[PDB]
Amino acid sequence: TNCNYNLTKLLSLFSVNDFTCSQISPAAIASNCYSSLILDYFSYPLSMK
Amino acid sequence: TFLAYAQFNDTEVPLIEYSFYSDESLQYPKTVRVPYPKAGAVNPTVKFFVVNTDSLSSVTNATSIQITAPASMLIGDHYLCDVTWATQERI
Amino acid sequence: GGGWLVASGSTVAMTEQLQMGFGITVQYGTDTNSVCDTKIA
Repeated sequence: TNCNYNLTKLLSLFSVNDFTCSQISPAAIASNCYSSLILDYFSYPLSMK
Repeated sequence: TFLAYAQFNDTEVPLIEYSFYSDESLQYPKTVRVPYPKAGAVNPTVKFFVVNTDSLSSVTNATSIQITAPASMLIGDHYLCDVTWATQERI
Repeated sequence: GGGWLVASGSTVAMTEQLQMGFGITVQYGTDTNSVCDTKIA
């Protein structure tokens, strides 16, 4: 809700394989300022991309 | 193109056992064991799969897509009683 | 509701590395974009 974020902070830590957006681009998703931010995570196979 | 297959599970199905005597030279008879459900006993379960044989590969274990039974079957013991292909891509 | 609920579940063999999925949803506006103005400092 009220804080700020990096991608050094949690994305270079992984081997990113694919990165898709809607009504935004990944570049923007990294740049911009938001009222709210939601991060869902789970286990999931690349095989079911 | 596709190979559809069934998988049966006899894990909880009771064994029928009986003697096989064989040739006169077999000293101790063989006990044959067969999973066989008698009326009312626990039945085998069935699951159904389809694999695309054109996209097989040695780099990668094949992917079998499981096709799941209808809801009216899932609520209790059922069987898979018929498999018929309609077209190259309809089953 | 009066009937049954029914479900079925499928698996994929675990991979050596472990592969994950992350979904993001950002909300803009309406005058409070504080993830990067009503704070005292």
